[PDB]
Amino acid sequence: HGYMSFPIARQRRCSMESFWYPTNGDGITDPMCRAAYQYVYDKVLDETGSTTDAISAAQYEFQQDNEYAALAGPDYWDKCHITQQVVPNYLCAAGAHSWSNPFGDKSGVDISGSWRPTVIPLSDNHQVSVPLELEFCPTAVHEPSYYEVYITKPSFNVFIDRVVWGNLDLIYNDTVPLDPRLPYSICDADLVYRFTVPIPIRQSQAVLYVRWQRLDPVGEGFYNCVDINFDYNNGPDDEDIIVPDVPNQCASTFNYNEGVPGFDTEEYYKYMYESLRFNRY
Ligand SMILES: *[C@@H]1O[C@H](CO)[C@@H](O[C@@H]2O[C@H](CO)[C@@H](O[C@@H]3O[C@H](CO)[C@@H](O)[C@H](O)[C@@H]3O)[C@H](O)[C@H]2NC(C)=O)[C@H](O)[C@H]1NC(C)=O
Ligand SMILES: [Zn+2]
Repeated sequence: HGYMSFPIARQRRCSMESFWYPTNGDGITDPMCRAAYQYVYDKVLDETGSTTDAISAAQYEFQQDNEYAALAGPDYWDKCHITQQVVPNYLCAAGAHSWSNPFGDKSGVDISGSWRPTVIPLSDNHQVSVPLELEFCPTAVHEPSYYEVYITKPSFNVFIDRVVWGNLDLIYNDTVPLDPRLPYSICDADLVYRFTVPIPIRQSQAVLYVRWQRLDPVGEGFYNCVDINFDYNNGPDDEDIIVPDVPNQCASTFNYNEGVPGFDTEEYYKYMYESLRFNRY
């Protein structure tokens, strides 16, 4: 059992919110965490007609942040078994989408939208990959086990696409060492699974799908979605920097040509809404 602590798992970020009270989820500040709570709450309220069940199902989704799990059985290594029978859908819920069944309903966490990412700064804009030391926060030491990390394909759109096996690429597969936590770790466990993964860079928000799979007959696996984005450096690209190899003039602090219409002036914004008139109905 456990969850991704660095970058933080989507469901772990939600479980740090005040979801216990008020019971309708209005104490949850993050709009996507609040929508995930309210999705399961409204789903269960509409099927059973019981508010107590709606509250319990929605709370369970965030209380079980360390149990986003699925049982694969002895053939946990069989890719088609995982993709078609164990976690065929609702990947960020580890396939759990039924409140009265084992693992409940965590499908609110799998909805699309403006999930808040961990923003990773780039050291250099030509970096193809960023070696990032991932931290998995185990609430129990389960060995033998291994970790797989997937990343969404380059054109994945977090606002509208579901994370599915068809839009995920495997970037890491290894046994990871159980190590001491580094300073300022948000993991509440005493030891952690820390591992250096080369994360492919993206210009838009991506999702890492981390799978912690036990190698045993029961085959319990833990699956978490991790929202990430990349902060590019501003200015000209390093390869386009021509340096000079060889009267007193100064620029002022005056707002040059203030009042003249142009880019980012109110005229430009008003013009844009007229240019987008065919986009409104
Ligand atoms: C990540 O790496 C692990 C470790 O190499 C991969 O697990 C291994 O996967 C292979 C192929 O699915 C398994 O082989 C199969 O074993 C069964 C039983 O012995 C045999 O009947 C098959 O013919 C085949 O040889 C292998 O057992 C398994 N290893 C362990 C320790 O579980 C895993 O597939 C990799 N993940 C991805 C996404 O590729
Ligand atoms: Zn466990």
